[PDB]
Amino acid sequence: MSQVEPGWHFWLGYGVDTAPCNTPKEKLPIRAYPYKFQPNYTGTPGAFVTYNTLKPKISAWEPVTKQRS
Amino acid sequence: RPATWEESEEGALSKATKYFLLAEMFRGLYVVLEQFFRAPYTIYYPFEKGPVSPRFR
Repeated sequence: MSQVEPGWHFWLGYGVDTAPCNTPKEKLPIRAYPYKFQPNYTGTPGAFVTYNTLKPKISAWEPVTKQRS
Repeated sequence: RPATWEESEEGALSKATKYFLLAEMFRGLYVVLEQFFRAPYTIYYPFEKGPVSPRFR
């Protein structure tokens, strides 16, 4: 069921009477980016790998040395 | 007050027939059988989805 594109996932489910085939142009979302449909990739190498979008809060000192002149 | 076996508007043989022939039990059997000839409610899920609303979370 993850292979069912959104819009149809709602039409299939009795949410909207009109399919995204027959929807008006104005009800469609405006996208400035290319649409990429990707189903669920669990159990595969394409499973989502979570991570921290941040870096460590405390930055350490990069040691640099000085001579006793 | 409770009703005794006297003060009964039902003869002994009639209620004994209902006792030995299992009247209500055959009636329940028939009410179950009537459902055998009615439309099953089952939706085939991966191919037909259930009802979803705009409010769904």
